[PDB]
Amino acid sequence: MYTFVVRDENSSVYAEVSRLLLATGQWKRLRKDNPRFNLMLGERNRLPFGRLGHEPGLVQLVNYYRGADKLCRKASLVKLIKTSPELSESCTWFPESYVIYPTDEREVFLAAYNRRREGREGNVWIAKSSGILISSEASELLDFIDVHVIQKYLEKPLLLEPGHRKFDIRSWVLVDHLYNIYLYREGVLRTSSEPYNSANFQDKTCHLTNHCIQKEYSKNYGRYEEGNEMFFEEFNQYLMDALNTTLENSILLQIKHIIRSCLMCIEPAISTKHLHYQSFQLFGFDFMVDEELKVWLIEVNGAPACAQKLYAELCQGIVDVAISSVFPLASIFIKLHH
Amino acid sequence: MREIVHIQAGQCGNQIGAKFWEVISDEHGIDPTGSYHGDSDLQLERINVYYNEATGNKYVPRAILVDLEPGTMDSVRSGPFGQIFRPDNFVFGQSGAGNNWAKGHYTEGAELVDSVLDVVRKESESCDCLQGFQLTHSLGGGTGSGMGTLLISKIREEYPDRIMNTFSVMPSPKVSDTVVEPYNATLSVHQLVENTDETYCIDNEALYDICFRTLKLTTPTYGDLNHLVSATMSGVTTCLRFPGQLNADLRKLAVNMVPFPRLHFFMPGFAPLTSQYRALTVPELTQQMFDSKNMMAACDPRHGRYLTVAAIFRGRMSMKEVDEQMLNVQNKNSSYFVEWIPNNVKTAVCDIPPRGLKMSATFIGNSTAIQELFKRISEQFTAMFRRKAFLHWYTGEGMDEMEFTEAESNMNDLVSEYQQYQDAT
Amino acid sequence: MEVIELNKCTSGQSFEVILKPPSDPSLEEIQKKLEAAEERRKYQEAELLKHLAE
Amino acid sequence: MRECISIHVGQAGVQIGNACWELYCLEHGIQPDGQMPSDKTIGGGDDSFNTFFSETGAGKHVPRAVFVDLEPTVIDEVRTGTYRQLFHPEQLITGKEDAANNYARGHYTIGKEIIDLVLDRIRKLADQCTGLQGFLVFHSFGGGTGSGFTSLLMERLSVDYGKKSKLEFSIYPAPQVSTAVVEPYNSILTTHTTLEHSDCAFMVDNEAIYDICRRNLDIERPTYTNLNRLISQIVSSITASLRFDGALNVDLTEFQTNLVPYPRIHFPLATYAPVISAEKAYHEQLSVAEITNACFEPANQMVKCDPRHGKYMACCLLYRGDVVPKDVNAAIATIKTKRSIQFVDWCPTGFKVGINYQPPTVVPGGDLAKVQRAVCMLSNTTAIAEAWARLDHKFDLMYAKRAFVHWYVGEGMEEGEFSEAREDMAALEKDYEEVGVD
Ligand SMILES: Nc1nc2c(ncn2[C@@H]2O[C@H](COP(=O)(O)OP(=O)(O)OP(=O)(O)O)[C@@H](O)[C@H]2O)c(=O)[nH]1
Ligand SMILES: Nc1ncnc2c1ncn2[C@@H]1O[C@H](COP(=O)(O)OP(=O)(O)CP(=O)(O)O)[C@@H](O)[C@H]1O
Ligand SMILES: Nc1nc2c(ncn2[C@@H]2O[C@H](COP(=O)(O)OP(=O)(O)O)[C@@H](O)[C@H]2O)c(=O)[nH]1
Ligand SMILES: [Ca+2]
Ligand SMILES: [Ca+2]
Ligand SMILES: [Ca+2]
Ligand SMILES: [Mg+2]
Ligand SMILES: [Mg+2]
Ligand SMILES: [Mg+2]
Repeated sequence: MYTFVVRDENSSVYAEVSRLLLATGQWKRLRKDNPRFNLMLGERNRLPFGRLGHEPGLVQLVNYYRGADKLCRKASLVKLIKTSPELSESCTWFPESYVIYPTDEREVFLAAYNRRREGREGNVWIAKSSGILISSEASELLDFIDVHVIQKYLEKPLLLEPGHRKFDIRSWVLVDHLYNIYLYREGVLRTSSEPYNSANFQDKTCHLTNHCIQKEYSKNYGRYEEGNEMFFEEFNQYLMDALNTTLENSILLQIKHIIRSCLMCIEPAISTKHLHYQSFQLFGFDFMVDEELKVWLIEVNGAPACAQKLYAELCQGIVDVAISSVFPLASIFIKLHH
Repeated sequence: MREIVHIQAGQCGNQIGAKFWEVISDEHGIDPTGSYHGDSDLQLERINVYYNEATGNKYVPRAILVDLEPGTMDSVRSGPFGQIFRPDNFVFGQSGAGNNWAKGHYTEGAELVDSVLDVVRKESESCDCLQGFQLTHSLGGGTGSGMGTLLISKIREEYPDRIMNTFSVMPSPKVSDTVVEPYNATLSVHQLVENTDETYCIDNEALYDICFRTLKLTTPTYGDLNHLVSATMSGVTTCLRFPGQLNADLRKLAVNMVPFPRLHFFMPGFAPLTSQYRALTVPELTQQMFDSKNMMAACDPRHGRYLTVAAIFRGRMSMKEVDEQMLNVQNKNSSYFVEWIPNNVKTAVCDIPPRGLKMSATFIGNSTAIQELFKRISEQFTAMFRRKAFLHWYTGEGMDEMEFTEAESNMNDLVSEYQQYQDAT
Repeated sequence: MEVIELNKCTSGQSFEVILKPPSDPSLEEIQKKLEAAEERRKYQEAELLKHLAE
Repeated sequence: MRECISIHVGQAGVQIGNACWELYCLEHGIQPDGQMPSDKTIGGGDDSFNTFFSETGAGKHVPRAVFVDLEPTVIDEVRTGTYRQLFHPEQLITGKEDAANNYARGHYTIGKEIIDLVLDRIRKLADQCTGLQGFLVFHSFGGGTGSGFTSLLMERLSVDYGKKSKLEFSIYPAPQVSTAVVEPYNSILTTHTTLEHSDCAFMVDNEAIYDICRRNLDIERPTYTNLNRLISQIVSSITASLRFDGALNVDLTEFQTNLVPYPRIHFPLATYAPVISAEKAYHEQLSVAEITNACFEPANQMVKCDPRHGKYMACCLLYRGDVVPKDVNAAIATIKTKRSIQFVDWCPTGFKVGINYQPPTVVPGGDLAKVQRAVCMLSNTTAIAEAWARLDHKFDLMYAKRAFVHWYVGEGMEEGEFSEAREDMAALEKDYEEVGVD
């Protein structure tokens, strides 16, 4: 019988995975500090990778890729895209971003800022970190930071109708021990229930699509869709009736392309192919879509939460693809080949 | 040349000690006359640990036979290997101990202990480098229990830097001679807690159940019980008598098995136990070796936790399969092994199996469940002591009731100590 | 890659490849600690013999 | 020419040392009786091989080695072994009873009584040396002698030979072959006491050697003989520069200069390749790029860890066989464009390379197959701290309950030395994290 441990009690995703493993009758949960385990549902911070794979007669698997923080951090993601030749400074699907400390890129950020101001182009930027400020004057942004990143705020976002409202697309991607990239077929659009107003960026209810900000500061929460969450079936139908296109052609192709580029970039540095232990990990990609139907990458979450309607299917998929593949018992994913 | 001095005291001690020398003598190719007639140099590579080499290439067991009655020792001298023992190593009295700890420890025994120490001294003076001592005895009688623990105290005083190891047979109402056995056993246990480094707890209650339940012996005898003890004693001493890497001597065994000085009471186990020509696979040896029905202490291991475990596999078998099966037992029941002692299960393999078996396995566990043995004795002790029943046999030899109260308290402490580590996280 | 300090002989050769530039206790004190531990052993044994004498 | 004295302590050090000197004689053409036909200078000379071998008037080449063990059975195998004629009785030192896997017993109790004898026997070898470089100390971490007596010997060596360098070949404890539960205690106790006395230490984790033997040699249950023959190959690759003509790592001082910028961080990671089974008639000979690329595979390291999640402070490549500098640089270029190799900012990103044209020598009838070329990478990477983390964790688990502590106090050691040694390992882990983490 396979054994496993739980070291992140706050993980809603793997709390279901653990519940499923127990229900199989072929998995046994041990104390969180017992080393004779086959699988570790590790903690978010300071997971002791150095102590894995040193148990004789135990194939050990962990649900996190050591080093994947480079991709799942605001400043780290920016540095990775600029310095990595595979992604290049000429990356077209990632907004222009800079890392500013309260090395540093203060002078470089203001350089491109002055260029836009002269050319009369939309010179709005957003500052954030791992509390956000959206301003059109650079002076306010730097004064606000006093580790943060400043990237071009997409001023022409694709707005859903009715509502004239903003949104963002969350994609769940599972990478197994063999580094197969599995994209969950089910996504979620976290929509803003307020009409987009490009006049005053201080009212962030219509500019931030976060599921929490919409349920706390938005007066139209849940008006158009249950919980400001639109799934692909409805969103695809809209794209057909409104823009005469499909979700696959107009957006999904660029999303799969971006997921491959990011994960294949760090594969040499995090792959556990010839390692004494194996890793998998569930990622949360967040994309923006502009009025031209171009997809932009916003960030990548290393410990994402699933949608309520999708926990069952996705969590069951994690067991089949990531766990049972290494520990067999007695498709909902799109395999991104590479 | 790391010599061990063997001592057997009392009826039980001498009857089991004799069988022990009969068993290991056969394994090392020694005949009842001390002449070696083996076919493998492994039989002689470590023969000096237990045998002296005399004139004519004779091998003399380094054994000392002690008793306050000559009866049982006369049987030894007439037994199968009776002629192999050094005649001068027979030290005995005539009065006996009457199953009375006070007589063996304070009166009858005190008069004979000095002559025993003289023989022990003669053996030690010829040891190139004495490891320590090995005592066989019961705790329910008078000589092995009372005088045995007296000898241990005086051996420690004269050899304080040597290891003391004992095979101690615990009494049980199922296989009982007198009602005072709980008294004698409770008094001895405290002596063992202080003055031994390693004690194999052999529970006559377990030996009886195994003979009746498993071996299908409807009317088990002491000889039947002693068959299990011989096989177990041969197994637990394999790592001392043959070349090996793990627990090769008494001190290294203590370092691996005793995390705390007072918790040095082990549960021995043996496999197979057949009621007989079928081959026993390595998975079968491992499962049976860890099964409570194969334990010699009548304690349910699943009622406590393993502090340390020593396993010994004998015979020609796949060492890779031994490692896989041992790792399977731990990994499939890791909740019974304390987590604060990493890798507390050590395994050894000896190519020479015991007589009449293609392969076997001996289990040596330091489990906190051993407290059930001491609780059992503690309850029987108190049932009588609360009414001072049968105390006159002991006060008549100079003992006071306070010494019983202190022995009672000491064993309850020992039980409490096992309990705190059974809960420790 | 810059190869520097190349040395060759009959049995082999060595060199360096640069890919990128950069960006006690005394004898007495020991004897004391050894004797200190030995003394602690003598004290523990004396206590044992005292206990056994009782 | 400057002499080097090898000291072997405990079972692991003795049996490994026995396997090393067997390989040296094969490499240098020295026969079991000590004779060396290719040596034309009879009874003397200051050749490179003389750093490890002295010469008698009769033409015998005697290893500059000392074997110490508190139990005689292991050294007795050297007295009656194949190369028994190489050594003389004064070189072999044995006791009556061992340290019983107890650091305190080996350091304080038994060490105090035999230390003067060992130093005296070492003094005899030093008297033969016109310019002694230092010492190479082979020992285990988990054994009572290898841990306890080695730390005492190292302390005294710093007193009697202050200007001499000292290098260690240490065996990290692995439960798959370990023989004691308290080996984490002994490992940390001896590392603490020895840290300030070792200039450079090469740790070999038995787990790594064990798996390499099972994986690459097809050994179902590797023995110490299997493990020691592979370890002697690694040790030989590391000491070849001292025994053969060359310009890299030609003296013990150069090891610290090339591999240890910070003194406390003096545990280089060793990676060896290729390890080919001799049970297969033919095997595709690996190229310079293939064996060099294997130096960055954790499966070939002497200590399982992930250098990708660390930083390099220095990196040496020791080739043996058909290898020319052109192929090395070409392979290094490819590996850079494919491997995660990060150096600390205050260090140049580079590789010191050494090539010996004589291909590796294998014990006739052993398990390792002859190969046309092999390499041993010595890289000082912070990733090796994972071994310290594993060891310190097991220490913490047992010491929290004071498990087995009474065995050490009973030998005269104070319980405070435990926490004193643990706090030192805590500082060591912190230094590694500061050097190779952001
Ligand atoms: N690689 C290798 N490891 C060994 C060898 N012998 C022992 N070991 C390891 O060393 C550790 C035990 O230390 P030993 O060297 O055997 O003990 P010791 O140094 O003789 O000290 P004592 O306790 O006095 O016997 C265990 O982890 C063993 O796995 C060997 O020949 N080769
Ligand atoms: N460059 C940009 N242009 C336009 N809108 C942006 C933007 N960056 C962020 N946003 C908006 O801000 C919201 C939150 O941003 P971000 O994802 O960086 O913070 P966060 O980490 O707290 C949410 P999550 O962890 O789910 O991704 C996004 O949903 C998006 O609608
Ligand atoms: N296993 C076993 N137990 C015995 C034997 N003889 C006696 N006993 C047990 O030992 C206790 C009696 O001790 P005994 O040796 O006769 O007393 P002593 O001669 O004065 O030391 C009782 O609990 C018996 O059950 C024997 O041959 N084998
Ligand atoms: Ca009398
Ligand atoms: Ca010469
Ligand atoms: Ca120094
Ligand atoms: Mg986030
Ligand atoms: Mg009787
Ligand atoms: Mg030893």
